[PDB]
Amino acid sequence: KSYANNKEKEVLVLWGVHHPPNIGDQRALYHTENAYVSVVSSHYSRKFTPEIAK
Amino acid sequence: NCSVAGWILGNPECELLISRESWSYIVEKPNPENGTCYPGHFADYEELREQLSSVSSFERFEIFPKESSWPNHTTTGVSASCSHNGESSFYKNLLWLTGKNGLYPNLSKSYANNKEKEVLVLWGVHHPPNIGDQRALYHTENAYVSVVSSHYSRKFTPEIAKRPKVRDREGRINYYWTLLEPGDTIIFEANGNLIAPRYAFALSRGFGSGIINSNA
Amino acid sequence: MNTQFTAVGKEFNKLERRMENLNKKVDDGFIDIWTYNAELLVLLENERTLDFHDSNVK
Amino acid sequence: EIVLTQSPGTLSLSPGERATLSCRASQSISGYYLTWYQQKPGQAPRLLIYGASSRATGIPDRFSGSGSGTDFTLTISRLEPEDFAVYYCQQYGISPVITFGGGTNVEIKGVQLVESGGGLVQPGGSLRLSCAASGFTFNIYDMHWVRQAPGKGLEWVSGLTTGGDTSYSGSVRGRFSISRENAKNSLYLQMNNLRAGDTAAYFCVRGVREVGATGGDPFYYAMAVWGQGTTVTVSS
Ligand SMILES: *[C@@H]1O[C@H](CO)[C@@H](O[C@@H]2O[C@H](CO)[C@@H](O[C@@H]3O[C@H](CO)[C@@H](O)[C@H](O)[C@@H]3O)[C@H](O)[C@H]2NC(C)=O)[C@H](O)[C@H]1NC(C)=O
Ligand SMILES: *[C@@H]1O[C@H](CO)[C@@H](O[C@@H]2O[C@H](CO)[C@@H](O)[C@H](O)[C@H]2NC(C)=O)[C@H](O)[C@H]1NC(C)=O
Ligand SMILES: *[C@@H]1O[C@H](CO)[C@@H](O)[C@H](O)[C@H]1NC(C)=O
Ligand SMILES: *[C@@H]1O[C@H](CO)[C@@H](O)[C@H](O)[C@H]1NC(C)=O
Repeated sequence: KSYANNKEKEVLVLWGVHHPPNIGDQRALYHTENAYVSVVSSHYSRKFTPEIAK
Repeated sequence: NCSVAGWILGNPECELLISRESWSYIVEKPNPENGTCYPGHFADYEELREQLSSVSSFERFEIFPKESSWPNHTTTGVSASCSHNGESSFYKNLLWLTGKNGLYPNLSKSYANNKEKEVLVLWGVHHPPNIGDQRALYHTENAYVSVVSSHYSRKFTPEIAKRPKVRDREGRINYYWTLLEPGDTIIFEANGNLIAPRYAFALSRGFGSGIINSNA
Repeated sequence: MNTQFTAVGKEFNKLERRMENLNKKVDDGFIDIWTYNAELLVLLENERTLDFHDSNVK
Repeated sequence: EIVLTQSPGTLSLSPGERATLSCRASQSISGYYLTWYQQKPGQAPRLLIYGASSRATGIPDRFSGSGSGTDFTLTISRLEPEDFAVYYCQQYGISPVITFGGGTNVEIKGVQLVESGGGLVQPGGSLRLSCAASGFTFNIYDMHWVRQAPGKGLEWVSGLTTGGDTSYSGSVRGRFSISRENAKNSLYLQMNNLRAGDTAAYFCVRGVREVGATGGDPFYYAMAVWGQGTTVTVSS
């Protein structure tokens, strides 16, 4: 998914990256032990691939 | 009219001016016209400007000649936004690489200084706007690059990201650079999605000179 | 004064507003301090110049 | 670039039949490197197959090929009288030189370009052609001019990449001269010192996406699309 500005003002955006405390949440909710996110822009971009950490 | 990007990289609309070996200070305008014809992030723009604030020695050489560096990857492709008098081109100092009729092998190459001066090197990381380019050119949906040194090292594993039209381009190549000292080495490793060096910038440091935006 | 072979300016991204607003405050701090010290120096030195002349004629 | 060898230049076969055609070269030449065409006499060429396996747009699923290295092959699953046609074998040299197989007739037993200027001149003389573009961005693709004598093996006169690196044949070079205009969306071919070898039909041809542009365009190392061509002749 995506979005660009029509308002012509500057914009401030937040998001988050999930780190479960156990794996059964990971498989049950999302059904991948794999994680891969890519939040992308012109200037900024970054990816995320976390694991469980107790 | 040029940007620092258009100056350093080899934009054909920017005069390269290898004869300019050193100078007093840098002159720009505030709103430089010619940024990168194929857009892309250019990380640490600030840092490279400050490093190129000054000159004691500076020049251009051929770290990896286009001839004979890359037989096993087709080298000669360019793009049309990067152009010269209405005819397509690509930056002088760098190279695309693609397969030999869809035959991508993967690479490991390197270089260390013999010149005993300091060195400045650039490269790029490919972000297509569609996957058919990825499979067709390089034949891996996987991306993995590793640009390696003693001090600096980093890897890259990108995906497709559908960006909007900017200079008739949705694709991007993010540009990445470093200094490199005498004695030290660089390695490039990759499964493609690269911009490689043709020419690299030999230099000594400078001190105290700097940068201007001005229309006078 | 000692004037170095200087390069004044810098520039930054928007992910280093710390360094931006800092370097603003830093530079403006210096500028104001030179301004204040210098201005008081011109006023006082011209005052002492008047006193120098006045004393010499006296 | 290397000489090819089609197999056969004509064949005669019945309905409900396969057809094996083998185009093979001097050297072993790596196989995302060829593309395969058809043409009806009176019609311009049409694209079918590329890289010895894979299949173009607007298609059945009957023509299918294989082979590698020196010997490339296009096979055919079914024959039909609508297929009555000469099929061609066109390869992109690493010396950037298209080379051509000499056409292969199937006999069945019981967006666009536009050319400009084709016609007659005196031999030893001078004439120019142009082409003009419609409904795309003539910026991108790698262009080729082509010739075809009537009912003969083709010959590749010339082509040019958008970075200005030319390729002619050593016999034709110097006598022909090209020039390109993207802002105009048009192409030019000034020509001089013309003899009866030039007595033939010609074609303007749009090729290959260079590296980079916006679109829903893939690329091959095949053609993109042809033009309808035009006749050129010397006489007196
Ligand atoms: C160096 O800078 C010049 C000046 O900005 C660039 O030329 C200008 O590029 C813009 C890009 O938007 C041109 O506008 C575009 O025109 C095309 C038609 O050609 C159209 O498809 C776009 O929608 C847009 O309207 C502008 O006309 C052009 N002007 C001139 C005088 O060239 C140039 O591209 C830059 N070159 C490099 C190598 O960076
Ligand atoms: C810098 O940018 C200006 C844009 O103002 C360019 O000006 C053009 O100059 C050409 C002749 O050289 C004219 O045909 C155009 O009509 C001008 N356009 C405008 C908007 O002024 C100028 O050429 C550029 N110079 C360099 C060295 O790149
Ligand atoms: C290309 O691959 C062949 C493999 O047989 C090898 O002989 C040759 O040295 C390679 N060249 C490069 C530039 O990797
Ligand atoms: C290319 O990468 C794949 C990925 O596993 C590897 O198997 C292969 O050996 C690599 N080839 C070279 C020449 O590095």
